[PDB]
Amino acid sequence: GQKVHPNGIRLGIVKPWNSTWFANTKEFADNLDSDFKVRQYLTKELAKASVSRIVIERPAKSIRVTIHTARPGIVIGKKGEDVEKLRKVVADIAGVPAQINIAEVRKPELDAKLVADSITSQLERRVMFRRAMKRAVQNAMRLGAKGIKVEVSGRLGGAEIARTEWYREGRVPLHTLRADIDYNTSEAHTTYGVIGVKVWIFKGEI
Amino acid sequence: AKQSMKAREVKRVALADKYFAKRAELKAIISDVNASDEDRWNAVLKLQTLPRDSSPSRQRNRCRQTGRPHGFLRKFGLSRIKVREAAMRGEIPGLKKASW
Amino acid sequence: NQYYGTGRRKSSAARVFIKPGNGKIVINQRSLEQYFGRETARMVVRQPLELVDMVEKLDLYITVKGGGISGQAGAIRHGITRALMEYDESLRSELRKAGFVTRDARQVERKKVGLRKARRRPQFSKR
Amino acid sequence: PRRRVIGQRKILPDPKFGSELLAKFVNILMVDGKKSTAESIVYSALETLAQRSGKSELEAFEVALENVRVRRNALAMRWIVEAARKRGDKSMALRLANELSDAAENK
Amino acid sequence: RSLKKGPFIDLHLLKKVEKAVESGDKKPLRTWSRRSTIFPNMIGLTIAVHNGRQHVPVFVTDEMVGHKLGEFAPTRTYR
Amino acid sequence: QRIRIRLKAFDHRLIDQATAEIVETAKRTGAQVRGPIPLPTRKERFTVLISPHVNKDARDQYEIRTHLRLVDIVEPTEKTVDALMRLDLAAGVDVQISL
RNA sequence: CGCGAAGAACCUUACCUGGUCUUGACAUCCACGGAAGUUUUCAGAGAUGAGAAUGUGCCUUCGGGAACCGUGAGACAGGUGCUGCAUGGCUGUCGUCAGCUCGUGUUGUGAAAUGUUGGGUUAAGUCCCGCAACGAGCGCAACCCUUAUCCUUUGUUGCCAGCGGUCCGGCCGGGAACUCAAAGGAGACUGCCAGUGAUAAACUGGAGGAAGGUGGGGAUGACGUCAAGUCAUCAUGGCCCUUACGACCAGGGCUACACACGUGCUACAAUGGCGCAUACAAAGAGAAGCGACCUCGCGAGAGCAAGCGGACCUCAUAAAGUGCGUCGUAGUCCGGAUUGGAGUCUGCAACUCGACUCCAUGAAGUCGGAAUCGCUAGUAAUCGUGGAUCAGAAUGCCACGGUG
Ligand SMILES: [Mg+2]
Ligand SMILES: [Mg+2]
Ligand SMILES: [Mg+2]
Ligand SMILES: [Mg+2]
Ligand SMILES: [Mg+2]
Ligand SMILES: [Mg+2]
Ligand SMILES: [Mg+2]
Ligand SMILES: [Mg+2]
Ligand SMILES: [Mg+2]
Repeated sequence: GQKVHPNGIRLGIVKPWNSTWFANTKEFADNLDSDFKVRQYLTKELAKASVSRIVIERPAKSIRVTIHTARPGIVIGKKGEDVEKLRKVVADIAGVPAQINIAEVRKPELDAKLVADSITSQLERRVMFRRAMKRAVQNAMRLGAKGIKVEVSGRLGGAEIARTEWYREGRVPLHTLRADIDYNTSEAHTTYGVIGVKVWIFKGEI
Repeated sequence: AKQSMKAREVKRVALADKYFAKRAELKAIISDVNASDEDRWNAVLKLQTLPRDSSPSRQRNRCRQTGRPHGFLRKFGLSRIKVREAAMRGEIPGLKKASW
Repeated sequence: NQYYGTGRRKSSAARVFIKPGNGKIVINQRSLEQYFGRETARMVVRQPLELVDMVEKLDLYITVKGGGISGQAGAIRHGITRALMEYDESLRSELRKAGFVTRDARQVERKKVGLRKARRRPQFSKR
Repeated sequence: PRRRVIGQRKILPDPKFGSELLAKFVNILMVDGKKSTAESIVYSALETLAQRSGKSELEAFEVALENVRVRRNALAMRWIVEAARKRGDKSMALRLANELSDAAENK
Repeated sequence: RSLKKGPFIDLHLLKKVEKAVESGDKKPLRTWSRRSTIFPNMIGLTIAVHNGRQHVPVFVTDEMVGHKLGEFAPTRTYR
Repeated sequence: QRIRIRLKAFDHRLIDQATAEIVETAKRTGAQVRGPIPLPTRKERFTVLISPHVNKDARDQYEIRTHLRLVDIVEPTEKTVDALMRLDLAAGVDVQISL
């Protein structure tokens, strides 16, 4: 069956938006295209820095970007050198002067993107999909998750026929609107096609 | 769309602010003036020698991310599918699936 | 002494101002016969003042915005009944029996995706 | 209807005469939700039936109703309206008045 | 159809008329302007009107003034 | 004279927090304010396709809600102006001042 | 099969003809020459082949760097070309149908069964008894949003009861009551009563209440099924072309026409047609924009020219309906097709192929075979309005109310 996107359906009810900047009809189109350029640049430059969530908010004549990552030391660098090279080029893209804020992700196994990116990297390293699913589940439940399930689909292990398989531990309600559900999607680009990774993480209610 | 097709759209906009922004704006007014030059304004003939690709009627509003000429929205500047992928990841502020 | 009661419908909204003693009806600075073109709309506001007898006994000063022929007429009929409950407070047993105090909340059903109307589906082929 | 056994709606009666049965009669002739033009035809048809075709307007409709007999009253009123449309007279008020005249004299 | 403030004609075809009046009539003139309005200074000339793949010569007649050159060239072959 | 502040934002629970910070500051410094008024929400509604191909009937139903708040200040007291003009407010709130 | 395409006059456009280009229309790397840019110039359907004027910003351990133009070498670029029987993601469908499973115990050599066979009762695997099963999870339901009653907070651009003011306009003093506007909260939970039912769940009836038996509507669509749809949204394995399957431009085609099929609009009319008078909406849109008032034209519109980034101003006079008069059952004062003539507006440009107005013409059609579809209530039917797409181009689609 077809599933609705669980993170987008819960925006504003129990999940805050990843962008909260306001603008009227005049500058909304230019700034939204400016958001796509900065999210693509911070993902490409910091792909090995485990960046999972980018918060973009805009004051009246400025912009500050909050980078949620589990490894701040690559993002900070030696005394802010890596931050300084990023703050100068975001202001070139956005036009207004910019600022780089860094929020530390305490547990990467509870954030849905870094669980999906870890399985994305291991399937390229010839780690088995039975093992790759099993490590991310057990590491999340021991850190205080009430439930987690992960799904992979399409050419598992280089087989010709695409197959679907999902494992579940705990309790993950998809139809409860109070359910804190963290969901994001990552694709495993291997030599034998694309492997989709879906991660559902339940963090409690209300 | 194709990379050559988006290169055509940049070529039209760069000529649109070049030629038809201020020069054809004057030529549209003088041909419309009822008070003076009722017979021999000849502004239409000078518009003929201008290049065609400066026209706002020839340009096509397309997605800034992929280049799809279908499903454009002036609110987002994107195609209908790419609006969804930014909405579900929370990249568009305040945008959510609605019920009424 | 003013006695007030709010009545409404789908997109209407009516106020009711009661003053003791006349047979005067002033709706939007117009008369009862002048504003209401339909004879049925003239009588549906007389229906709550049937069990309770009015001849020349109370003023009503009413205005209404939005709605249509029976939307404005349904708004006034709801508005009079709350004014009589404000006026006497013992009349409720007759007004619950008539059913005029119940606000008709049947709003319009939304136009659905995939269908040209709320329930009307585009025409279907067997095979 | 297989499981959902419910009743049928009770509409408000005729504001002119206080007749519940005449309120169901004007809804059959009403097309495109035009209540204002439907009841004006029915009132003018009965006034032709009352003044020139026999007194007791409320009873004169009942004698025309009795010969063509909830559902028994529903099919009787529907047969009067549908047969009135396929006549040779000029207006709908003139056609339905002659149908109630024929139904009163069972022909 | 078109507004009365100026009948439209292309600039390149208008130049082809002016040299044809002074230097006399020539071989049929190949052009692509199917949208030009026929003026009375063109009567007598033969203009080859492009119709998609070839050029069809049209001998201009007196009553052709006001019409378009595209109204004399079928763009498709029917069988 | 009269100064007024138009407050507009996407989130309803976030616009009233920045609204309350301005009015409470204005009442503290001795200004005359006739409260905040709720102006009607201009909510846009967007219906676009979810599929790139046939099965036309499946669509998404989006909205953008734009709330509006107006605070009217009667007297231009210098202590009122110097406090309110450089406040630290939420990033998702746009301010419009009429002096 | 009004599907992708939310909108093919050029563009779009992937097609064809014809004219052209070859590190290329476009991106990264180096070197040299030109600051870039500006302004114009002659041929060509155009892509472009050749000239005039001008700046020279920035630091120059003077090597110039850097934007952009020009030239050149190769690495490379480019493809909407092949494959949805190499794939991701997403969607339809059964179906908002009530199913789908685990943990332990128990039964059987066993695959498994029980649970989750039965007795009831519900929209429901909904719930309660019964029972070697006891529990849990994914579904359903609930929580969310919106609407229906009341309260609190706040009165401008919104509102006008008691008041003063009349040029009869909330328009101006004012009033903060009320309508409306939106932030929070109360309120419905079989809660109470009666009866039925094994004292159960549940049902029936009644009261209270704005709302009563999941109040109305939406969001919310399980495991799976159809190798269903998508290499032409995008992402992507592999293959193929490369002075060509690429790229530029002009015109044409996508709108053809002996036919067939599906999907719509307007009709065949007196529940109507036309003329005059006239009343009542909700929801949105607006700055390279909506564009009032005034003036002109029969009109489409045009001129002049405010207000308004907007509860202010504009689109914007809602239409059905109501009142009077007329036509009197007919191919008609029905219905408007088609065609001619004369024009408006959009845009380099309305021939192929735009919209609209005016004059004139007035096809078929007088309720439609077999067959077949929608819908149980503010629904069907019908009336108009608005929006997205859009320079312009809605009988389609998305919303919104009126009557019902
Ligand atoms: Mg691509
Ligand atoms: Mg276009
Ligand atoms: Mg084309
Ligand atoms: Mg259950
Ligand atoms: Mg539910
Ligand atoms: Mg498949
Ligand atoms: Mg197939
Ligand atoms: Mg006619
Ligand atoms: Mg039903």
